[PDB]
Amino acid sequence: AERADVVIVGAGHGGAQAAIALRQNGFEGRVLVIGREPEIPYERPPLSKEYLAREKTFERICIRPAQFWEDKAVEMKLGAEVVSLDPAAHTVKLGDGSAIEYGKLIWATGGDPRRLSCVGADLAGVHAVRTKEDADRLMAELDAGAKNAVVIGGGYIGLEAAAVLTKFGVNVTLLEALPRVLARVAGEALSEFYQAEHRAHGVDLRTGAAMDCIEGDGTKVTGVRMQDGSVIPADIVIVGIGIVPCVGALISAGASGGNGVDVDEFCRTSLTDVYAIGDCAAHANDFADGAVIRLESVQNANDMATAAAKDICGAPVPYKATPWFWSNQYDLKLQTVGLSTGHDNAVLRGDPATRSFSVVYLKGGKVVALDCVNMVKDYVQGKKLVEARAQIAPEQLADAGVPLKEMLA
Ligand SMILES: Cc1cc2nc3c(=O)[nH]c(=O)nc-3n(C[C@H](O)[C@H](O)[C@H](O)COP(=O)(O)OP(=O)(O)OC[C@H]3O[C@@H](n4cnc5c(N)ncnc54)[C@H](O)[C@@H]3O)c2cc1C
Repeated sequence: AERADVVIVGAGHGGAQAAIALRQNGFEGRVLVIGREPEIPYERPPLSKEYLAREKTFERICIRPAQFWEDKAVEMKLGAEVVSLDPAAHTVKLGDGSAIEYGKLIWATGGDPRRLSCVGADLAGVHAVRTKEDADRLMAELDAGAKNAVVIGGGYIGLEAAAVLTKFGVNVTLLEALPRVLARVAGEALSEFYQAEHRAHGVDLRTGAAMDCIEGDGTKVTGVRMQDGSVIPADIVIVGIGIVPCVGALISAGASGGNGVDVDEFCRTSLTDVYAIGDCAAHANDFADGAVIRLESVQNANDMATAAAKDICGAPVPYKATPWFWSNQYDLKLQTVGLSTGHDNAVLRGDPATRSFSVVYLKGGKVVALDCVNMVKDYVQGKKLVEARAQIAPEQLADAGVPLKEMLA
């Protein structure tokens, strides 16, 4: 029976970083990663940014070069997926029926997009832009002359995808069910800014737009059936709504968790010797006042990968890192630190008209988050304020003429 000391399932950010972290902390056993995609670990943020826009090759988005994995003795079974697991037998079953045995297991499977077809079948070219493969198809379809795109969801991915699509000179309609874009991740100051910016770039942006399902001709997408129930014609649909954690096999095996899979501060699930990291793993977060949340970011994947590995190496260090995020749309470079969710005050810092400003978020008089559009100084210094839970007057924060670092006691 094929067996590894550590088996990593998923070869994305979590998986790759998990393997890197293992070796960097001196792990010497066999390390095997099983990833359902055919290519070596590559970065996902480019899929709605520089890669989709053909400013980077595939080589320049790879997490590590091919030779690195050879050097670090990281074995990889690509184009293979774990279909189930037996936590008792410490065993994993693959899509071809074969079984691999593990000492420790790291579940880094991320999530998958919602299926939104009117008649339930897969449609070209409906894209979540979550794989290199999918991005490549969208790119090919654009070359071949597809010109009417409908983006579903006003989250970061949706906006980014919309933005790069306008660079291709095609028609872009964005649909947001909520009263504003970014409603789940930022305040109204940011929303207004991005809505205004996108519209100025030719995007037909529609809020309170509730969608039913995606129409096709049996082979390809032709429109988006709304709930009202008009149809918007489309030859391209971008699905940018909440993903579903690829967690099924864990739940089936008895792992606890309502939203993905639950893990402690060492990224351990309720099943012995199995960890979960990245998009699929829910965790109690200090910057969310103890609530068990499921962050979907590179920072989070990186940091959970580290904690799982350190624990596996026998030198555990809790996952206590400060959450951060970024979004690149047009010439707008957003950098976010902390979690704004549940803020009671959002202080505008600078002038949105200059397209370089910050929003400082507070809760109960304490700084909890920053959104920084082309404002790296505020982002860098703001981290300290977020970590300090700094109690600074809004009247002080709002003065862009004073550096944030000067404000803390
Ligand atoms: C278009 C796009 C843009 C993004 N931009 C940003 C950004 O700008 N900044 C930021 O912080 N975050 C961004 N993100 C989010 C970030 O990429 C994710 O948080 C990160 O990928 C999570 O790491 P992960 O390992 O948990 O999931 P992933 O990196 O997605 O890796 C999961 C891998 O596991 C594989 N898998 C699934 N099921 C199985 C199975 N059963 N067996 C084996 N393998 C399996 C999948 O094929 C996938 O390759 C973006 C995401 C997308 C989709």
